[PDB]
Amino acid sequence: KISNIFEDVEFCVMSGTDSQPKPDLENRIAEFGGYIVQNPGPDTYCVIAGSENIRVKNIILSNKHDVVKPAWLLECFKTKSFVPWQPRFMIHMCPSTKEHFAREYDCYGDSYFIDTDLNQLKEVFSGIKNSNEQTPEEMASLIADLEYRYSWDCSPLSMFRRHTVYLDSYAVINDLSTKNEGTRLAIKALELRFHGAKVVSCLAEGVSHVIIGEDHSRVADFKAFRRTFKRKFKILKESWVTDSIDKCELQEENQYLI
Amino acid sequence: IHWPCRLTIGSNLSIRIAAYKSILQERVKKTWTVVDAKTLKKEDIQKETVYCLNDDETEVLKEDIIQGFRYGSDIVPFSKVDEEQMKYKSEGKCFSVLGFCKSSQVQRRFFMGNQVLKVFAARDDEAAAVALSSLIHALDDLDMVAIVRYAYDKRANPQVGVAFPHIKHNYECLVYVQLPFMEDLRQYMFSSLKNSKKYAPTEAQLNAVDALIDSMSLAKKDEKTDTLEDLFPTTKIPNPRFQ
Amino acid sequence: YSGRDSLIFLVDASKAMFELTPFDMSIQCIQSVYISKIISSDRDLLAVVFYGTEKDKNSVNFKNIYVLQELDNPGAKRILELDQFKGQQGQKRFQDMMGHGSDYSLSEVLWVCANLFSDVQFKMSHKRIMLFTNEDNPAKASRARTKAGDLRDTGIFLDLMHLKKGFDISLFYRDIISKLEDLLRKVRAKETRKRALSRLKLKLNKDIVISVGIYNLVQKALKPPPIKLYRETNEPVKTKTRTFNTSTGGLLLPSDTKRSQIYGSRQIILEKEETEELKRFDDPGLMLMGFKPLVLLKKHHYLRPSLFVYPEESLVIGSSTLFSALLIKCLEKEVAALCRYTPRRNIPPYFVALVPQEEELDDQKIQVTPPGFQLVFLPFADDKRKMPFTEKIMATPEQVGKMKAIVEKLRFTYRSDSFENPVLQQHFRNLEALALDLMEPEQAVDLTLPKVEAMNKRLGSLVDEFKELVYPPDY
DNA sequence: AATAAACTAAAAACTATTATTATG
DNA sequence: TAATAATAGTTTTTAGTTTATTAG
Repeated sequence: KISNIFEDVEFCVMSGTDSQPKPDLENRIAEFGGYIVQNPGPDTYCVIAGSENIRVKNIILSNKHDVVKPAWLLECFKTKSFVPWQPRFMIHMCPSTKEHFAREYDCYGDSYFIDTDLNQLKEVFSGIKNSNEQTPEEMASLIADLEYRYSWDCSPLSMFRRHTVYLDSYAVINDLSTKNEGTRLAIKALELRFHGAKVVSCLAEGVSHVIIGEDHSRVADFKAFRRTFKRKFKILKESWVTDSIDKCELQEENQYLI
Repeated sequence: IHWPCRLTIGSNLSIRIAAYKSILQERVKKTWTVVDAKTLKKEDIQKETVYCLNDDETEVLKEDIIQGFRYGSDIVPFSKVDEEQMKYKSEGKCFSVLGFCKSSQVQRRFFMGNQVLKVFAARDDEAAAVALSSLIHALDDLDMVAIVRYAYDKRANPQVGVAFPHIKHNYECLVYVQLPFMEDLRQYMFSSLKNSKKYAPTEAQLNAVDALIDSMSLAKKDEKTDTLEDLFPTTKIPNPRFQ
Repeated sequence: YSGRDSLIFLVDASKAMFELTPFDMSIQCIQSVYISKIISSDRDLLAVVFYGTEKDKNSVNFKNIYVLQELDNPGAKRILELDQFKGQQGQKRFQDMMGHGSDYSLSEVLWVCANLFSDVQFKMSHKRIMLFTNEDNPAKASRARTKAGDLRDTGIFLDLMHLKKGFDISLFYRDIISKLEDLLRKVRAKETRKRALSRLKLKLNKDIVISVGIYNLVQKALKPPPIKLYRETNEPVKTKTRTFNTSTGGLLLPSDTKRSQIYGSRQIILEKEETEELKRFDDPGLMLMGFKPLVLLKKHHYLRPSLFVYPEESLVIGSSTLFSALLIKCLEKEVAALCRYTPRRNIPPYFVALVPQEEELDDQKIQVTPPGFQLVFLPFADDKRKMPFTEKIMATPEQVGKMKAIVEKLRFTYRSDSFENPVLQQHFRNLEALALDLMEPEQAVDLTLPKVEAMNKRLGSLVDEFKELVYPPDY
């Protein structure tokens, strides 16, 4: 009666026991005129699903209809009108509805004509499984280019994406066993690790920002490998790394020399 | 027709076998044709249903029915499409044998099913034939019967079965009879009869019964020529219904 | 048969079984018993009543006594009511709407149980009560024991095990009463029947007959027939169906039904009456032909399951006496009775062998081979089948000895009831799952897959060693 | 063009059930 | 005039309809 758009169209609320009792779902479709059925029939537009029982899984196993969470119904209940389906209140695709999530959505909840907000992005990203199957060089090459091509290399806490520093935590350089204990020299590496910085503990081609900590007499050892590698590293104070991310920035070598 | 399959004695060690329907309660070859009263052909003859809804004259069609089951106080809906996955899945036309026991434990009383199978080997498989012959000779020597989980085909039903061999000078094979499921074991308590003080047969009745038994022997007694001959052989007489 | 066994479940609520907690598997066992009953027999009744709570839901309004399910046929709604309290959250919500341990009196709960038993309006064959508590609680004890004795005198049975485990805590209930592990759904899809087959007359001769009680004992089981419920309303249709006139239009009549078999040149048109009268040969009963030795049997001519034959001292008195005499003679005689048997009118006769069934009472006096006879069908000539000749090769003593060593290593006692039908079991489980709105319950093979697939190495397989053919016989 | 899992009528009993002819 | 008679509808079997592999 009220939302008579649901009327003249049959809906199968067969499980419908996630949190809403069936009679309430059966009642609400009545003041909206929608037709209720207790079996999957071809005249049913979609199946209003609830808990995940064996037979609704069989309905999911079958391709007879569309498996719908009550959230879409509640969205339809509150709006008193049909709501286009999204991969957040919808379960299973029928061949007619298979293209529906392919027409205005690509492969996830992301759409092609509805701008995504933070809530949409979080739901879309949550739908995507979490797995970092990518080597750290590739974050520096392609993923760092996301902050480059789209100009995000100035982000406060992640700006060492393309800056590769020296984890200056050794009394003698070129030796990785004389780790300095009791000091906060490891903060530079973690701050480098806070971004896409390739944390190379030894003087290598990657080392370009020597962050001198509590010992500056080690510059002589830096001179040995300052010529053996192309991108020469420069003597930089703790402000370039230790205080830069504390200030949430990325300092420059010239202003942080020594 | 033959049942060409493999006898799975053990995990592997399968043996090619062929089985035939041996003894069966025969049915009529041709069923009666219900023909028209005057045309005497199939013009107004048809099998059909209306499926009228129990109401006021509303009816239903084939797609409108649901194969429910009486779950006690109520009926739970169910469909053949649900049966497709909610059913036991068989593994081809297997002949899996699982157990071995002594012939004493089994009983001619506990012979079930509706057919008999002469468990022969496959066609001209001499190795399989001699292996089956050795196995059946061993079983006969030890009276050591076998338990068979039988399935006619992929769509058939699992069938526990007893296996014991038959040996003659013209045919030698194994006899298979369907064993029961524990649901089939119906029990009915009965009062004892040999201790019936109210109905105790008199010794005169006993001797009269003995004389009757001796007089109405329907088989020739085994003489020095072992003349254990059936004077009234029933097995050689066809069903009088067909004649 | 009228009358059934009545079992009621009583469980204490004294915040002692709340701590797995005894209440938990008590509820689980009650649910399993209810499921086994609804799958086994519907004529029985179940009742669920609790005591010790803070609520007094009962007919006479006695303290701490709560009734949940009264004596009625098992139902899915009762199962859901039980299941809503099965979980730990179910346990706490149960304790919320019901109430925790409080004061009570066993006299009151026994009185309520007696009232509930009297509430039924049917002849009820047996009356049993199941009670659950961890330890015996007990004035109150004297009146409780007196009332329990009175109820036991009225024809009420009691059952209980303490929920601590051993044989330690039954002190206050030593005399009150006249193990639940087997009740934990160990039996499933049971079938119960009480009737008997059609009693007939044993036409042993031309003048005197014996009222014989026919009894089936191993008849084939099958799934219950489906119902043609509607798609939406989920209720069956009237199922109206009979042939009418279609080519000419109109309604056909039973008198219009003509039967024929097109044979050779012409179709011999007849009516049904000739068809039923063709099936008629004699009157129902067992026309005895004589005796034939049991050794004179083909030992492989089973065609229809055997039926037990018992005396029925209701139409002639000579049944019991003559059957006892024959069974006594069945000791000395191994000859078997030959009878022409017809279950009812218009049935072709079958030759029948009456194998001596003499009672074998065990230590518990189990009626093994009940005293009487079993019907043994004898195949006709047409029932036999041809068999292509096969006398190719014999076996060797080495091969038969090796096979003996292989086979007798693995022996089984062959418990008769050790196997059930996997199809029926799975069907019952699927119906159970659908009736309770759950997932796939479980799959349990009834030994259909041989266990030898894993213990063949345990029995020392030697046929693999003995490949008689250079080419693999098991290709 | 055969056999057989898998439906579909159909025919006894074990239960309640009612008309006798009990009398003017 | 104040009993037992034939008597329904139970389940329970039991016999008669339907789709996979041989023949061309």
